Amino acid sequence: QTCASRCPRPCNAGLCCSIYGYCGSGAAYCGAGNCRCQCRG
Repeated sequence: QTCASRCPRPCNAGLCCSIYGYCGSGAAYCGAGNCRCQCRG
């Protein structure tokens, strides 16, 4: 709901922020274009 607001470190290590407005993993959340933050590492 406010991940982008807590960027570039909205969540902890291991998870990535999805443009949809939610953290997660894999490509769905940490994919090229489908990630708002935590895409580089």
